[PDB]
Amino acid sequence: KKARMTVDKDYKIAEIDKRIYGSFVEHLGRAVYDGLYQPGNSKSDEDGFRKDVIELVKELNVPIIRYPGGNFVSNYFWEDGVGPVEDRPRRLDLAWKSIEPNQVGINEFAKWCKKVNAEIMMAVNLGTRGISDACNLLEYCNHPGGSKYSDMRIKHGVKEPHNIKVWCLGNAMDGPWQVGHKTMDEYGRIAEETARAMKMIDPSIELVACGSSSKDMPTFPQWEATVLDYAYDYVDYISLHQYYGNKENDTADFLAKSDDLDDFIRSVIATCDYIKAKKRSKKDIYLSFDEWNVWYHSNNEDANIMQNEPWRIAPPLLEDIYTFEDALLVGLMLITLMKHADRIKIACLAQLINVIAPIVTERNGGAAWRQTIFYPFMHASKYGRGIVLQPVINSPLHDTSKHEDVTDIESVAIYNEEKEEVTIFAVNRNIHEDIVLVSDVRGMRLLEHIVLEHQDLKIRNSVNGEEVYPKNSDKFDDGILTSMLRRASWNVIRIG
Ligand SMILES: OC[C@@H]1O[C@@H](OC[C@@H]2O[C@@H](OC[C@@H]3O[C@@H](O)[C@H](O)[C@H]3O)[C@H](O)[C@H]2O)[C@H](O)[C@H]1O
Repeated sequence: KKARMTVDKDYKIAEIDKRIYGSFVEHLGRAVYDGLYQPGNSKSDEDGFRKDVIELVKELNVPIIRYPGGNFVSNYFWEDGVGPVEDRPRRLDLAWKSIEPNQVGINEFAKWCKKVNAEIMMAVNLGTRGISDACNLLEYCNHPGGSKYSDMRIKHGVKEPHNIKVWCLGNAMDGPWQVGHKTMDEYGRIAEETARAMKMIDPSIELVACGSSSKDMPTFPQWEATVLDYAYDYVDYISLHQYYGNKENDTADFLAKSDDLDDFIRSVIATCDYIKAKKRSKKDIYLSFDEWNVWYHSNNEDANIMQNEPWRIAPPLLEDIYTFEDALLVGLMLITLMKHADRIKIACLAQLINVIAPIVTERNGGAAWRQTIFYPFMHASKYGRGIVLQPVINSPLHDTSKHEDVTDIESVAIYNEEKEEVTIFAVNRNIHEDIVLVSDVRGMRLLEHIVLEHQDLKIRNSVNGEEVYPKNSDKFDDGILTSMLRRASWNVIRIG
């Protein structure tokens, strides 16, 4: 019935790095082609970019976008995506059994990111390619001019260097499904040397070393330890990847999975700190959660699409249609990410844009349309800028089918100190059972209370609305905030 929480401005965890509200676009399915890039379309600008899509990305407010992978980077040759479009070859994408026409590549994606006010986080091919190729791409992108690959960019129509600040040293390569699969020692060495060479070309860049594909890989977290043991002095981030699903059809247990995310994050931090002690380094490795989302709906349909039907262009792959309960977990995941903002400095919702996405365009050749998961992200990105406060908390507990002592309330307050605002993000994962949250602001004028709810957890959005959308409702005295929170909803409580 009742949950108490205490909000204290003297109680920081960390300043939020806006890059934790990043996303990710892979050359996968309809993410690029028949997605963000649709040449002949009425809704497109002169570059072929869908203008309505651009507005929806700006609406989400995404500071950084991971590109171009993902699976697909592990056998990608970046040269195929630059220069005169007529001379760009069509390539086999082994990752997703598709034909990559290479009409969009780096230069094209760079000006798309400009239009959505985002910076590129570039992944390099360390599956089938190595050090010198990563050096070539970095020179192409970051060096002003007067050398082979920098002049090549100038010739291709981009005078100013892209100045890509964050680079991914390959994609997760511990999986037996990925081309250019490496052992932890093999990748550790190639990551170390690639990183060493890259920072000689541009010392200002930041580098991400790949973690495990998932925490369920037997080589987790030893991988993380081994890779960092090699590359510590030359990398800045280790990456984490996590997806959740509700195939079991257990909403209670499904919403408890943010606790597993918390444990996952802590395990990686512990691994980082262990290697830190081994190195006697004063530097902390930070966490780049460059792949996170709900993903399970389109599993069977994807298995159909291949084989079926191989080597198509832009097949409708990974097209999850998100339910309301999915939006709740995404909200819970964002809360968890925010709790660890001291170590997590970059995070990417996978993905942006048709592929397991908050933004969907129909199919040959629009509309566009927000999924349920769009809004918890939008709220987090918009009101989650500032300083994370320690969530001292006492919430009723509940057991689920596969979890014990799961908190009914999951909450964080962030204090924006240059705007004099405090924003409380709260989720209740029960779902059964409305509860009143007594927030003792010890600082510390109610402003609004935004809510995200439905009576039907399985309800979805489509091209015709929009059954999940932020209702601006509800529902102060002295230094105390009391908040009735509906049984399962995403809550954004704002004080001035
Ligand atoms: O974001 C899109 C792509 O996914 C990332 O890697 C993971 C891929 O997803 C997994 O497939 C899920 C299956 O369900 C589980 O039972 C089992 O682990 C899997 O067979 C695979 O592990 C990967 O293909 C990529 O980084 C990105 O391209």
